[PDB]
Amino acid sequence: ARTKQTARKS
Amino acid sequence: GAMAQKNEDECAVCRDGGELICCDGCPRAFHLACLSPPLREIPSGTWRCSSCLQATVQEVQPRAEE
Ligand SMILES: [Zn+2]
Ligand SMILES: [Zn+2]
Repeated sequence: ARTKQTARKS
Repeated sequence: GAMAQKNEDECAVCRDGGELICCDGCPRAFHLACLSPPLREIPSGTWRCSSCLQATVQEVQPRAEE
């Protein structure tokens, strides 16, 4: 899968 | 040409970031739990969003054995 781990924005 | 795909840094569900899982053919990225069905673990392969899995426009494998 094209998984990403960016910053949460919430 | 090179398949330089694009992935959203925001989930298609709540437009939030973090633990995203993006589709192969579609730039949308999603959150594991926000998906339906929700992913609990990352899938190995070409992952497709719900729309893509519903886009089986062709014959959905006719299993008429009778
Ligand atoms: Zn989400
Ligand atoms: Zn898609």
